Amino acid sequence: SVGGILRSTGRYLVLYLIIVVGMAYLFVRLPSSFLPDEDQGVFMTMVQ
Amino acid sequence: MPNFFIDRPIFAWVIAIIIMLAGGLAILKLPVAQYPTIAPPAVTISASY
Amino acid sequence: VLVALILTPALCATMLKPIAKGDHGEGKKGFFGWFNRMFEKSTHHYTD
Amino acid sequence: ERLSGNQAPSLYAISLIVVFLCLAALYESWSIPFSVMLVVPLGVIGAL
Ligand SMILES: CCCCCCCC
Ligand SMILES: CCCCCCCC
Ligand SMILES: CCCCCCCC
Repeated sequence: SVGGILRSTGRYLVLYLIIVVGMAYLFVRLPSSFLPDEDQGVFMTMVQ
Repeated sequence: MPNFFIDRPIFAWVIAIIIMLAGGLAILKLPVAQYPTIAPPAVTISASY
Repeated sequence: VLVALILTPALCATMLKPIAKGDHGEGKKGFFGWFNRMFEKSTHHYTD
Repeated sequence: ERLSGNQAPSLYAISLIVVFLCLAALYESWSIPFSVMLVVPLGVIGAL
C-alpha cells in the first residue's frame, strides 16, 4: 500500500495541503482561555 | 574539531546561525543606558525641628 | 577562537579560490598589483 | 491583558527555525530536514 502511494505521489501532495488548511481553520475557530475553572470541593456565596 | 567541521560545513553554519539568532532576540529585550549602576548607593535620614 | 576553529575552516575549504604555486598577487594589474609588489619587497627588507 | 500578552506565535516560529537548523546539522543537508518538518501539521490537526 505504501509502495503504491510512492507511484502516485501527486494526489497525496494535494491531500496534505487540505489537512494544513483544515488545521489553519480549526486553529482560528477554537476559542482561547488561560486556565480552566477546577472543582476544589469548596466555593463561596456573596450576599449584598 | 577543525577537521570535523571541514567535512561538515552545514553543521558549522548551523552553530553560527543559532548564535546570531540568540543575539538578535537578546537585542530586542536588552535595556539601554549611558552607564550601568556605577554610582555607589546612598541612604538619607531627613528630620525636622 | 570558536568561530576560527568551527566556521572559518569550513568556509576556507568550500569558499576560497585555488591559488597556483608561486602566485603572491604580483601579476595583478592596478592598485593591488602595486601593493603586493611593495609588500613582498618590504618583507625582504624586514627579514634581512 | 493590555501590555504584555500575545507572545506565543513568535516563540513557536523560533522553535520551528531552531529545530530545522538542528536537523540540518544532524543530516548535513538543508533539504533533508523538511522530510521531518512536514510531519508537524499531521500531529497538530489531531490535537485541534
Ligand atoms: C550556505 C549559506 C548559509 C546562509 C547563512 C544565512 C545567515 C542568516
Ligand atoms: C615592513 C617594515 C620593514 C622596514 C625595514 C627597515 C630596515 C632598514
Ligand atoms: C537558513 C539558511 C539556509 C540557506 C540555504 C542555502 C542552500 C545552498
